[PDB]
Amino acid sequence: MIPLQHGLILAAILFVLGLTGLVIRRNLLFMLIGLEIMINASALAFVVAGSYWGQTDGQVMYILAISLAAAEASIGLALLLQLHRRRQNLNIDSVSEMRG
Amino acid sequence: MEFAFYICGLIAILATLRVITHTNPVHALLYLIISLLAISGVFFSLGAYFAGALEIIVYAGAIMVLFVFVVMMLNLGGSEIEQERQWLKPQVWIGPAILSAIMLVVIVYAILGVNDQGIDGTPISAKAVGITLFGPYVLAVELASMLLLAGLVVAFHVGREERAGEVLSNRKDDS
Amino acid sequence: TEVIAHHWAFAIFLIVAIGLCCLMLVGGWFLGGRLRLSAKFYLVAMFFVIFDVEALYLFAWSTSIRESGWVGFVEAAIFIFVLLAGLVYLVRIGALDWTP
Amino acid sequence: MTITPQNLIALLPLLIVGLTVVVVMLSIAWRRNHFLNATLSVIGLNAALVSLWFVGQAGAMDVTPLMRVDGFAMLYTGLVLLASLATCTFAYPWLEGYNDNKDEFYLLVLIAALGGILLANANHLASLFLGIELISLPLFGLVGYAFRQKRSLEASIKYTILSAAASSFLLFGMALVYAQSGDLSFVALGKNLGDGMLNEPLLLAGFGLMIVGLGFKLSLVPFHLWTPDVYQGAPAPVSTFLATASKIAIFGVVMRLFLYAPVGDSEAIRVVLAIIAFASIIFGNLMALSQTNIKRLLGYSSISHLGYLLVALIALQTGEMSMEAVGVYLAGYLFSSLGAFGVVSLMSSPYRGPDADSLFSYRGLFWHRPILAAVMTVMMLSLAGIPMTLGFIGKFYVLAVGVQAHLWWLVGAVVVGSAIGLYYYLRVAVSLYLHAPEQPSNWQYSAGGIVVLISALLVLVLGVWPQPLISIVRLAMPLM
Amino acid sequence: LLKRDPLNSMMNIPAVLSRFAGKGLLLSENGYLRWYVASMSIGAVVVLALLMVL
Repeated sequence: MIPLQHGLILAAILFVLGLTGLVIRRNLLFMLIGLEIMINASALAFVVAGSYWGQTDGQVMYILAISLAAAEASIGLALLLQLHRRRQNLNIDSVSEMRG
Repeated sequence: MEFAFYICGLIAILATLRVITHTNPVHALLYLIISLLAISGVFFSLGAYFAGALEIIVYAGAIMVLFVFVVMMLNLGGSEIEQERQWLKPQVWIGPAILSAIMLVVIVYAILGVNDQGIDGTPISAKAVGITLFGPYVLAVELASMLLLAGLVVAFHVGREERAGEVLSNRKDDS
Repeated sequence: TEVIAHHWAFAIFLIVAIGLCCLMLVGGWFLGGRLRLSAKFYLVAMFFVIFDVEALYLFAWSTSIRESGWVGFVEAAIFIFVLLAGLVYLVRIGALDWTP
Repeated sequence: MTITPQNLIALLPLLIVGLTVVVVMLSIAWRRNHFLNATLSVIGLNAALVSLWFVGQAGAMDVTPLMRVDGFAMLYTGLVLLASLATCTFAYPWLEGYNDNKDEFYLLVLIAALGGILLANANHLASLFLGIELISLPLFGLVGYAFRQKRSLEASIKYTILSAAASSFLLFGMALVYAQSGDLSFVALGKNLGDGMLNEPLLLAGFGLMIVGLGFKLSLVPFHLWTPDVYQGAPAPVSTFLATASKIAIFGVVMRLFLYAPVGDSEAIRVVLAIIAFASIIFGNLMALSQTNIKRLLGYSSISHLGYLLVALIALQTGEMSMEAVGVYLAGYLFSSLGAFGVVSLMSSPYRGPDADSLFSYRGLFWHRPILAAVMTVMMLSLAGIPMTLGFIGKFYVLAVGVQAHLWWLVGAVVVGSAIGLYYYLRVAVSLYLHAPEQPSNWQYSAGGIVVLISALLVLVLGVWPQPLISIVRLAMPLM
Repeated sequence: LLKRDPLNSMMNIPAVLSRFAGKGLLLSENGYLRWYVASMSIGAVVVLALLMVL
């Protein structure tokens, strides 16, 4: 009923929007939000790929994707808390002391 | 279950579009919550009941919980960044958007050219995920437990308080 | 010819529940005339997230408990042993007590 | 498929590393001791090496659909295990002058060693993804272990964000190649295609996104911009680990993916990796020219060395000796980077607080510690493709592989990049012997010293006599 | 006319070109994380375009 092209296009559009929100925004919290958007988009693409072939490997890859999303969200939020407690600002362009 | 899939995808795209170009972050997190709900509805519409139930259980019931917990914890409203309004300036807005849109058009050109057998029925329940989760994919969940343990250790070691107090005003470099 | 009726019942249940809440709210409306909280709250939220994602593997184990033999029981037992080792590490370090 | 009792023998290094992970964690919970936990981690890694010998006594078989254990997996498991041992031995003197807890470092090093072993054994797409994530995520707290310091926190931020982005890229590409080919195994990524249909759009784009993620993880161009900041900000044992073991395991799973899958015959992925290797070698040797800090220079050197690995990888389907060349060059690069970063770790030990800036100042190193200067200049000779060192043997193998399959552009790129590289390599080698303008008795500092001098003797012996290394690399042959 | 070595000059303009290219390429290592993600996206676009062209 549903073609694979529409679901993969939806997942691709979500990945594009997450990457755009990751690039264009200076806030680290919004950058982590965009990162979780791309993770959810890749997980959605895996779910559509698994549901097309009828195999259960897509849902297992979705489980691995959300486990990675959980642990990476925890790590990024701990780093965000440390950056707020030390620098007292969340501008990702402010912490750029490493020049070439 | 096809029109439900299409409308859930459309409101998911709309919700994440309001996520990307928002100003205060708690409304953006709410829009991401309803976006995750819509992607869960997409998962339900494709026979992946476990995936959508997982998205609201884990991705919308724990991860957005962590995001709003941090936001509601350290009291950002986006202060000193809303008044700047850098993202609603065009000389920064054209560049990455048209670059990642070129990525969009090339990846959806790569999407086409594949044979269309359609999304079938036969919804894969949690029983099949269980029998293929502890059969061929045992080391996946064992080392995923190890990976989650590592992530817990990393984030606990990085982000603990080191100071006493359930109410703390912000000192530079932690006193 | 029964699951379609069940899905319709689910749909009208959800729609009329949100509609009842909306009409209830608007009938109530119509008539009448720099600080920081802590870091242990984030830590306990992260404990909840990580143990919920490990509980996800237990969730998926619970449905296929009989179709997987004693080898699956052994694998889930060492999974739960790793989980309880992490929990008892958290207990013994002192990061789990509150002491307000 | 189920796991038989005899299949537990090939699983043994991974089980031993997991058992020493939980044993170390229980020892942290019970006592919170530093020396005991470091000794437990070292004992666990050594027992994993003896378990690898026991695996070599046993057969080479497919344990699960996730993992296949063979000589390639044994070699990369051994390299990752000894790199983790070196990381622990370099990290104990650095953690001796640390104010906060100093055992979660060993826990994360052990878990990342487990991830490297999984990547060495990875015969699956899920196994590849889980292995690179099990490498990436302990390294977040490894890099940001000295999160009191500004630069380590910044490096942890950059590494975490860029690795999350590249993991999303890899996951989307893996989803695309799963949508194209209905099997997640390595060997069945193009089996449903044939007669010149192999250059299909979805599979090629998914492999391109996977190439993007793995080029982040191998510091390729133009995904190499994370390398110098992460090398500089992270502690020196962390730089040692994420230079040697992480990159060794990721390139090993990349080589296994490009060997077992039938997309190695595609003449588009090969051209893309040819361009990437050319640009990686040329660009990395170019930005390593005007560098005064040693960690950024070693990061750009790593970029060039994964470029040399990539050109060694291009001729995999034709040269017939590319796996052997990659193994020999990885042994040489592992020992050379191990020695260089060991000198960096020993001279920057202990931590000495987060307030003091941790600059290296390698000038005048010979006049107060001559042995460290000797091993550092031996590794600087080794990284340049200069003879009487193992790095020359690896460079010779890489050039032979490149010229066997007529990769003239890539061979010229290797020659130009090496000629550019030896400039700053010998500049550092001379500068560590010049006069210093301005200006150790423990057992474990001596242990790091014998580790780095053993690495120096190893590269010297295998530069003047590489035949045992060739014999032990050719003995470890994957099942075709 | 030859006392300022012309052939040595024409043989060490590769060194001048290498130094100029290194100084030009070091501008990319500005230390901004947003530019790092932008360069990752640019490289992904380049890789995908090169794969679709071939």
